[PDB]
Amino acid sequence: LSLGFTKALMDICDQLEKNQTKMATYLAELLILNYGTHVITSVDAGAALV
Amino acid sequence: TELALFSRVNGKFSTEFQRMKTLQVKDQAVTTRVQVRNRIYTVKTTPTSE
Repeated sequence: LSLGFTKALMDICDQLEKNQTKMATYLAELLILNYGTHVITSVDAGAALV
Repeated sequence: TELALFSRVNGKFSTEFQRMKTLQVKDQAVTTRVQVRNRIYTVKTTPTSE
């Protein structure tokens, strides 16, 4: 995992550890906004024309 | 018209009318629309920025 993704996950873990589920969910939604829903494991480099 | 009386009194009367008319109408309407749109990159801020 990248540095930033790990850092965001650690922040969510710490917020959960502080027994504060309110900003935990906010931080998780921020994670979703910044990194989206899925992670791309395979692409196809190429080109197309119509 | 030709009128001869008594084989002595001659008369002729030739009348000609001639009309010529010409009309020409020529319309041209040329419309041209070119529309190019290039999108090269999509630049985004890193989620870990300050």
